[PDB]
Amino acid sequence: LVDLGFSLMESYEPAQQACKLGASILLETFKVHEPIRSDILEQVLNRVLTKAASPVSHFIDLLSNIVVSAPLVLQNSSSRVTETFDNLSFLPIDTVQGLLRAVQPLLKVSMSVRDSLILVLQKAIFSRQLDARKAAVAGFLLLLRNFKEAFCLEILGSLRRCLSQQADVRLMLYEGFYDVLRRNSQLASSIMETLLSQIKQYYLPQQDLLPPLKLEGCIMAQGDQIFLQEPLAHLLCCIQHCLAWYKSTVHLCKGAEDEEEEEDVGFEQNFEEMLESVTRRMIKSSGVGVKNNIYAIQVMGICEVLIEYNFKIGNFSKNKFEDVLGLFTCYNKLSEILKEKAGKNKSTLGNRIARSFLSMGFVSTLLTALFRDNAQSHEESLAVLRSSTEFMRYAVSVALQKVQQLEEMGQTDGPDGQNPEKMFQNLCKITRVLLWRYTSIISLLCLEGLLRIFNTMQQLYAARIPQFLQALDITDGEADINVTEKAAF
Amino acid sequence: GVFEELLRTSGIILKVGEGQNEIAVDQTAFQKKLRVALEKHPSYPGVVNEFISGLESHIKDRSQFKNCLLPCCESLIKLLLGIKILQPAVVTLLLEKIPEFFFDVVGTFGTNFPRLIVNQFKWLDGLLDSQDLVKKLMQMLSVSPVPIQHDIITSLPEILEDSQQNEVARELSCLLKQGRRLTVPILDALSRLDLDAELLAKVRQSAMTIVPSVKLEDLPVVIKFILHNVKAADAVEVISDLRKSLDLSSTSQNCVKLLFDVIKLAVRFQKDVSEAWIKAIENSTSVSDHKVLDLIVLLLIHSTNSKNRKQTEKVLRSKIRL
Repeated sequence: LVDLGFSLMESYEPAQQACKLGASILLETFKVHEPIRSDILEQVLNRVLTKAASPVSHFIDLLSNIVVSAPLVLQNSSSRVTETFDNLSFLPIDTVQGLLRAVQPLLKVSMSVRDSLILVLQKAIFSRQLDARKAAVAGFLLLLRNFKEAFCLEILGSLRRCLSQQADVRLMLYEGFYDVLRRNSQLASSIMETLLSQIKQYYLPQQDLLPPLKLEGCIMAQGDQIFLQEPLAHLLCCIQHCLAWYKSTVHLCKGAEDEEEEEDVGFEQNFEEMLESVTRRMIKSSGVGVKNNIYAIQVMGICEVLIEYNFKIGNFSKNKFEDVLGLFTCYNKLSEILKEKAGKNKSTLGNRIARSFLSMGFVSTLLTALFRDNAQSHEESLAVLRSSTEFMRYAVSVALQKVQQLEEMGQTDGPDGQNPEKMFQNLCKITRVLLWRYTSIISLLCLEGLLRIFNTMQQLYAARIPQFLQALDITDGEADINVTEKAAF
Repeated sequence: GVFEELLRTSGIILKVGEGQNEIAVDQTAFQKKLRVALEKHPSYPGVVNEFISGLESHIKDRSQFKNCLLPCCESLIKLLLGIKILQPAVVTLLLEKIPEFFFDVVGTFGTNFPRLIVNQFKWLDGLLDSQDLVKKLMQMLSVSPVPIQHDIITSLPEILEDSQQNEVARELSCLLKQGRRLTVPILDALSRLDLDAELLAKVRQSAMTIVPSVKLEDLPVVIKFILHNVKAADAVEVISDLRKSLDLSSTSQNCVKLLFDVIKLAVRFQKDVSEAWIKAIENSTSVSDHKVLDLIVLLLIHSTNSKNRKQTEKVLRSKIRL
């Protein structure tokens, strides 16, 4: 059997059903008969930690499930690993992550795992140290193992020297600044000042400069000349959620420390100053494309990170709303190398043309407040922008596309956007608010998200058909037949 | 103490007692505030020495070394050397600390002042002299013990700046041309300085000379370096040389085992070590060159990685019948 498993459930290739079966033989044989599987696990590890790129999926899922079903199966037997771990500095781009993640169960056990992991990685950083040193530095940091004389703020510095290496190291240190924050409690001033140096090199320091910022006016995040430095939008998007971070992002108020005594001054007094700057100045290597959609894309996301900054910075008041109207005027002005739009038809893809958007509850707040469902006292601006009619029924493709990917590829990218419950609750709020203004009145929008909400609410996840099937029901939501009255209704 | 008042008003609170000193101000704040509002002191070209002499008057009690040395952002030393107006005058007050703090009997109790006093420089981003650091450093490695040697050559990758690589490696390769307490440390520190296309084969050929007379255990380490970057078409000759050097076993249960260990870790981990480590004994002992190690390896290669049944076979058949 154990031979049948290790030599079908990988190499078998229905066909996908065959491999799916072979998972059973190998896994079950690990299940029942308790003396003869320790060699099973060792067959697996080095069957799938030294090969070409196909060995991610089958064996990677199998190692995940095996170790995950391993109730401390190595929980005192970890001696193949401590010499497996060093082999990894040549694996592909995606594999090093999953290796880290899967072993992440076992890392909770004993310092003999970790006191050797830290070394066999650290050595990589001083020398060439490719993304793998980063995937690992953050993984240890963005983990409870990060908790608990605190000299590892050293390696917390080691990144900060990494911050100029390439573009890729740039995007990495960025994309996880958030999560590293969200777990991180003491380590706040460092993430702050580190960013301040990256952004102290951006923008004309004195006011009255003709462009508050330029495609080449912000210094950079990592490189900046022929390989984009931190993408100007990215350098700032980290700046944004992290900007929300000091008070209301990492720490809700940081009343004890980060926002204590109006702390903002350090991490973002220069921030908020630059904030009001990069908006107000909105008056006014890349041949055509990369120049536009990355340099001036730093303006594209300038209005991207702007929409957050202004229109969440207190946007009851009609000022910031007038400003958002301006910025979208600018963005639509940029839509000159092509045209772009919203969503109004069936959504088994997303929306018609796009890139990264704003945050992950942003489809929620924007779609369910200025898209209908929002009648009340201060309806003035919400009518003023509400009378956009080109910059609302274009500002819904953002939600239609966030959804038309965020179950076509596994985890749609925005800060706090992988943990599948917080994918879920938003995955439903978007559906209800699509309905009550596509069932209460550029017009097929909140109900051509329906091909999409359904197909990718049922096929890429089924165990919730009862949980969300009732949820569409106005104010409720037992089964396909049990909720068949709900299903029939 | 006028320097004491200048410091305390600068904000970073007194650090008295064995406990870590507490400086309740912004870090960028505390640095910028002190390093401006000292500049308007009366002898603005002439206060620095009168104060730093107080600093050394504060450098006496070793616990104050710890509270000087220990973490608190960085350290009062390890950030307090950020004010460029003090930025060239701090390293000189410090780096001479390592000799006279290299006398006493140091063991397993912890307070290896030669650890801390040279661990602080690593990761520095703004420090005035770019050359003088490594300059004073190299002769600073002049006559210390073997421990101080492990230290000063320990942090060479980060504390050393990224300017004089081939020159740093220049001092290196001859510091390790033939030696006794530089197989572990200086044999490792070659990874940190990502040396060029030039001095590399110099490092490599400089390897094998220590290897046939290498120490007891370091045949594990020496082995890792020999086949580490050996991969390439310029390997197989690497294998011929490696065979000729190593060539037979004397003891070492754990030693013969670990040598098999490294040989097996490489036996299926590098690219072409399979074709090579076989080929170098696979046609190349015309006369009595077959040996124990060069035979026991026949099975490791012939039953370790499953692509080599028919490979180990015809080799074993010819070199047995012939």
